[PDB]
Amino acid sequence: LRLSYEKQDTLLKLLILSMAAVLSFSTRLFAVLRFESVIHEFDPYFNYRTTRFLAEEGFYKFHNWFDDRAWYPLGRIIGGTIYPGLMITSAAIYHVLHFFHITIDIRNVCVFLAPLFSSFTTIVTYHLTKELKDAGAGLLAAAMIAVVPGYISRSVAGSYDNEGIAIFCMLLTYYMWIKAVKTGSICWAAKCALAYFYMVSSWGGYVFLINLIPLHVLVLMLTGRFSHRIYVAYCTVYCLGTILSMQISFVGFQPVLSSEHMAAFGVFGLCQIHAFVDYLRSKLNPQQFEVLFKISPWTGRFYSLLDPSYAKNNIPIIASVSEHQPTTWSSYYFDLQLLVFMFPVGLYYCFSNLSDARIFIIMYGVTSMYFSAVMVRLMLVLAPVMCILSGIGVSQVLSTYMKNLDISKNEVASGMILVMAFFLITYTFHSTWVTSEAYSSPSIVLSARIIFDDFREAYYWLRHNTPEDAKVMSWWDYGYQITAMANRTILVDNNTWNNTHISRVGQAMASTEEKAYEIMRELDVSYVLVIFGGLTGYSSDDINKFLWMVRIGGSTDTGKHIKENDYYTPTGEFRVDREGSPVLLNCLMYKMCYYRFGQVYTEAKRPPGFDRVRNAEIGNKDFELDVLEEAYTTEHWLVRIYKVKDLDNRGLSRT
Amino acid sequence: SVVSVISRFLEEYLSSTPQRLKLLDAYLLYILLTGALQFGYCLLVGTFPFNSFLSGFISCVGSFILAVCLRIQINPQNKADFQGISPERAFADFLFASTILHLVVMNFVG
Amino acid sequence: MITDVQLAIFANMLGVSLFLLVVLYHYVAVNNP
Amino acid sequence: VRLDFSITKDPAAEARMKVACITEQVLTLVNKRIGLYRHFDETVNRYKQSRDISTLNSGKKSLETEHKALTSEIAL
Amino acid sequence: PSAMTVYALVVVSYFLITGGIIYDVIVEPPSVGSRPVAFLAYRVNGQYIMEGLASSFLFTMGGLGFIILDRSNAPNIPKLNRFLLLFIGFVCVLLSFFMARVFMRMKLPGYL
Amino acid sequence: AAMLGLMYVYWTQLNMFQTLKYLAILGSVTFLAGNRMLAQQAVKRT
Ligand SMILES: CC(=O)N[C@H]1[C@H](O[C@H]2[C@H](O)[C@@H](NC(C)=O)[C@@H](OP(=O)(O)OP(=O)(O)OC/C=C(\C)CC/C=C(/C)CC/C=C(/C)CC/C=C(/C)CC/C=C(/C)CC/C=C(/C)CC/C=C(/C)CCC=C(C)C)O[C@@H]2CO)O[C@H](CO)[C@@H](O[C@@H]2O[C@H](CO[C@H]3O[C@H](CO[C@H]4O[C@H](CO)[C@@H](O)[C@H](O)[C@@H]4O)[C@@H](O)[C@H](O)[C@@H]3O)[C@@H](O)[C@H](O[C@H]3O[C@H](CO)[C@@H](O)[C@H](O)[C@@H]3O[C@H]3O[C@H](CO)[C@@H](O)[C@H](O)[C@@H]3O[C@H]3O[C@H](CO)[C@@H](O)[C@H](O[C@H]4O[C@H](CO)[C@@H](O)[C@H](O[C@H]5O[C@H](CO)[C@@H](O)[C@H](O)[C@H]5O[C@H]5O[C@H](CO)[C@@H](O)[C@H](O)[C@H]5O)[C@H]4O)[C@@H]3O)[C@@H]2O)[C@@H]1O
Ligand SMILES: CCCCCCCCCCCCCC(=O)O[C@H](COC(=O)CCCCCCCCCC)COP(=O)(O)OCC[N+](C)(C)C
Ligand SMILES: CCCCCCCCCCCCCC(=O)O[C@H](COC(=O)CCCCCCCCCC)COP(=O)(O)OCC[N+](C)(C)C
Ligand SMILES: *[C@@H]1O[C@H](CO)[C@@H](O[C@@H]2O[C@H](CO)[C@@H](O)[C@H](O)[C@H]2NC(C)=O)[C@H](O)[C@H]1NC(C)=O
Ligand SMILES: Cc1cnc(NC(=O)c2cc(S(=O)(=O)N(C)C)ccc2N2CCCC2)s1
Ligand SMILES: [Mn+2]
Repeated sequence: LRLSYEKQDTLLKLLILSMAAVLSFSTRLFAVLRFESVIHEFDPYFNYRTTRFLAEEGFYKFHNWFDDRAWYPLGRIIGGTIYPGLMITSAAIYHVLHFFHITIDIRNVCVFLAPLFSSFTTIVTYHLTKELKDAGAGLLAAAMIAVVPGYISRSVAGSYDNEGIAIFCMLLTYYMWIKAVKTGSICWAAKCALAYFYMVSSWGGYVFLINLIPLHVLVLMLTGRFSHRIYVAYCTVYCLGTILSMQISFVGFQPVLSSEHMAAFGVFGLCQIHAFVDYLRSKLNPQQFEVLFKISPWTGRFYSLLDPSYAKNNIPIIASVSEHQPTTWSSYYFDLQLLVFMFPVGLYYCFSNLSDARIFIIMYGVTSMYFSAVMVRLMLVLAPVMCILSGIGVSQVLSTYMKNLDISKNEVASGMILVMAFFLITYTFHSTWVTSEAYSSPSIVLSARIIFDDFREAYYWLRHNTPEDAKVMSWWDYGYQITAMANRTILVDNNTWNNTHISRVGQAMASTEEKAYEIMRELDVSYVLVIFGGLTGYSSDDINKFLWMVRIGGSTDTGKHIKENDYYTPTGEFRVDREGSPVLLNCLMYKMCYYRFGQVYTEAKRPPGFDRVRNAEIGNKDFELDVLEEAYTTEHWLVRIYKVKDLDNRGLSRT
Repeated sequence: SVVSVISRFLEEYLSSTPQRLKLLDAYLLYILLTGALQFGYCLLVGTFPFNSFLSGFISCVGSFILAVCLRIQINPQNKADFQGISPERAFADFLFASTILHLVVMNFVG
Repeated sequence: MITDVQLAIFANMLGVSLFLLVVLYHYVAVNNP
Repeated sequence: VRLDFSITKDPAAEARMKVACITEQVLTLVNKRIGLYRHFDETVNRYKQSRDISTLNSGKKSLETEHKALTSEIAL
Repeated sequence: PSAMTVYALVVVSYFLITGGIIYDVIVEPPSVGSRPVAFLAYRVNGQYIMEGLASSFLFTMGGLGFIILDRSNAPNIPKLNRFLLLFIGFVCVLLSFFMARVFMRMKLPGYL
Repeated sequence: AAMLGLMYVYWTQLNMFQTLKYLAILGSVTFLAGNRMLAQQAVKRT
């Protein structure tokens, strides 16, 4: 009342912003209230085990670092193969607290760093949208960003992966570029180069930034809107950004001799070839001017995003992961509700008033949408831009219907604000439900309250009851955990940087017992860890993914007898019952995944030796492993650890 | 046959251009020449140390581009696209960008 | 600690209040003198 | 806040600031004057005034109006 | 040129993409129910062609409705035409936002 | 001039953790003096 318009306005903007921030930080906090604060899934177990070694030992003792506890015979270098972004933002955030005598743990400032960086995303989004248009349509973006279900899936409290901290860097870089294009100041461009540098060091998806920018300038150059502002900004950002990007040891000399970063360069030369021509035309006349008138190819990984079928045909490892398939009508709406509708309206409102800044948002939305269409995992990029577009659209509708009200036809004018409020509420509800029920489930804690924590008990056993120089060999999926929890030297890791060693391990499985033993001697493997999952109903059994093992071991020069369409039955169906193919019933994988199993009564009224996951009886009821004596089998038979026997003493053929 | 126009253009650019702006062009030519020499020596011998030549060449392309940016902003004629960017706030910005560029060049070179 | 249900209810209430407040802010914005 | 860190000083920008500050002083003075005059008229003219307190209130209101006129002349 | 003639193309591509055309082409799903049931039982991302194109069309309507609404507000429009245009926009908005929700519930029983 | 000299003293001897602090100090001194001189110049130009 008595408060002036200024004070009221700013106190409302501040209130709403603070509330949005708290909302975002307190909605990705479900996996912690239910189960204790522990990092989850296959990747966050490596980033953690690296940030920890970078905390105690100074940065200079981590830039170069040879980890001889992964790919045992080979050994992988962690110093120059990983983007050191997350580890230096977490080490710094931990060191500052220690300097302030907070003395927090390194496993507690490393779990709550995704939600914290999803509380700074809100502010950056609010500004990135307070630039394209009025503050009025900026807040409406922040709150929607706070509770966007697709983004929340990759940034819950416990997912220490460079994917909930990458979006923040992308937004900051875009805000810097938008400011540079809007104003043209050298300083702003610089402050963008720096953001790109802090983004090329944390997220492997920085090719987007050196491919949307050239696209943006090309469009701002084909329609005839290329002024000196864009020229100055682009050139400065290019130079500084590329030189900064080359610093990182992992990137090396990629920006200058690769076909992924050839866009920026081409647009640079076509920028000059344009500015100079304009200058010449200004100082000349039509008549005289008329008179005068090694590089590597597209790497398969990034090429798979263009051709959506290249993966299936050629790369037999990128198609394995579930989250590598095209998105359906049931993923877009499930993760983004009411945003999908808002996207066309936001586009239309942009296309209505083209400007230097907007022609960038439209390009980003058009590209990101297609990239999300090809692969479900890319939904990271899509949700923020869609949210920004949604913010620019609902607000416009509200603004259009906010002036018609007599206080500021009346019934029709209200009908819109009321419908919009109802849609916003429905969106908040659906977002909370999606975060709660589904996108929040601990990976290593199979639960139905009954808790199955075998994935931890077996690793702890390994870590405590094996010689300090074991060689636990398991599928590349579990490499990150075994080295962070079991603390052994797993033969294959999750980076899959050698497609012959992994093929080797594949061959060692789904083969005759002899061949397997022979392959399990060159690498000096001792223990063997297979995730049975049959007795508990686990969906992702080792047998379930055993097709990938047979299809990635028989695709190299070393082994070809393992050809597919041989483990199948005459009718080509993968049945693991008594009528299955004889070779299948004899491979090392199955032989070590159903050993002394055709006796347990898994179900009330079923044949003794039943399998819950495949709903079929076992074929090889009783057999004795020749080389693999048993060593441990967890209470629920969820993870079985065997141990390769040594060469026979008397030199007999067996064992 | 096409030299008359070139000479006329140069003459024009030697009367219609204010001082304290030609000097910028001279320094720009200097950078363009040091870059040309660098590239020529690279072609003549090839590159054993790649990061050495690459960062002893960017350290010139970046400077050249910063100089051109300063000439653009300083130019009074081009004071419609840039609003509120006084010449002093352009020179200081150029100095800051140059400092970053040189620091990174020093870090990258051997 | 805090029951999951409690946190969900708090999230719902906060989100609804934040959206109503955003609408109110749009009304105040248009009404500028 | 106490650090200017500005290379170029523009007169119109500072003029707007000063005019807004003056308009704030004036609005506060008008609000205070209306509150005072109304309170004096309500607390001194209930049933008996004797033309003594009313004269003092009129003098105070004239002084306030004179100060507001001086501030308006200064801003003009 | 013709800046709008581009927004039309973009909207058409958006309709084709949000109907999972990439999924259809990559992994051909039979557009049939095994009495035919259009929607898949429980898979979060399992698209039959009928579930896809039909769901997408709804989103496109859920966008054109708003565009029609905002366009109607333009002044100097006869009341007879304005009323019809606003009616169409409201019907498209409400109908798309309810049909999509019902479709989602049907595809994934236990929703909300 | 000292800032540029440092750009050479960080080549031979120093590491990226001592050069940065020195720059953080010399640059600040350069910035404050520069700003003052630039303001004076701007006033004189008008
Ligand atoms: C499956 C697969 O693949 N995988 C993979 C993996 O993966 C992974 C990953 O990684 C991970 N990650 C991490 C981080 O970890 C994960 O990931 P994730 O999950 O995913 O996560 P993230 O990432 O984060 O996230 C993700 C997300 C996503 C991404 C998202 C996305 C989104 C988006 C959006 C995207 C986008 C897309 C796109 C496409 C874009 C687009 C856009 C748009 C818009 C569209 C549009 C379009 C367009 C185009 C546009 C257009 C536009 C326009 C405008 C138009 C245009 C216009 C125009 C005009 C144009 C123009 C034109 C022109 C210009 C023409 O996870 C995953 C999984 O798990 O990874 C891995 C890695 O690790 C990988 O692996 C790798 O690989 C590689 C390659 O490969 C190779 O190989 C192959 C095969 O074969 C072979 O191999 C095998 C096996 O191995 C065998 O067996 C066989 O036999 C054979 O042999 C081949 O083929 C190829 O070729 C290749 O070769 C490799 O390499 C690697 O390896 C490596 O590594 C390993 C481990 O690490 C190791 O072990 C090994 O050994 C190796 O190592 C190496 O390397 C390293 C690094 O690399 C290092 O460190 C080491 O040491 C070594 O090194 C060495 O060697 C090398 C060889 O190469 C060399 O090179 C080096 O050297 C270098 O370096 C160094 C350092 O480093 C240096 O030193 C040097 O330098 C030096 O020397 C030189 C000589 O010359 C000189 O020069 C210089 O100077 C020196 O320097 C020195 O020195 C001086 C005195 O002297 C001083 O001064 C200074 O200082 C110093 O420095 C250099 O050179 C050495 O030697 C592996 O393996 C896998 O694969
Ligand atoms: C999902 C994939 C679907 C593919 C769809 C591709 C569309 C994505 C490109 C988005 C770019 C939007 C920018 C844009 O459209 O600019 C508009 C319209 O003017 C033009 O832009 C004309 C050129 C349009 C294409 C320019 C880039 C082409 C592809 C980029 C490499 C500006 O037009 P104006 O120049 O403002 O209007 C003038 C028209 N007169 C009649 C007056 C002459
Ligand atoms: C927001 C922007 C900042 C984001 C920070 C993100 C962290 C990324 C750092 C990744 C490290 C890349 C590799 C690297 O830094 O090189 C290290 C030197 O190591 C370092 O110095 C790391 C310093 C990290 C902070 C740098 C601030 C960047 C400001 C640019 C002016 C090696 O340098 P030195 O080992 O010191 O060189 C020794 C020999 N010389 C003669 C060459 C001096
Ligand atoms: C994981 O196992 C390794 C192998 O023993 C442990 O590394 C040893 O750590 C102790 C620290 O008390 C050192 O004194 C030894 O020298 C290390 N071993 C070797 C071979 O160098 C490591 O500590 C274990 N990780 C834990 C316990 O967290
Ligand atoms: C089995 C796997 C699971 N996850 C994996 N990692 C990638 O697939 C991947 C990695 C990079 S990268 O930047 O790390 N590159 C190594 C420099 C880029 C793109 C990538 N994919 C995005 C779409 C197709 C390729 S492999
Ligand atoms: Mn990751």
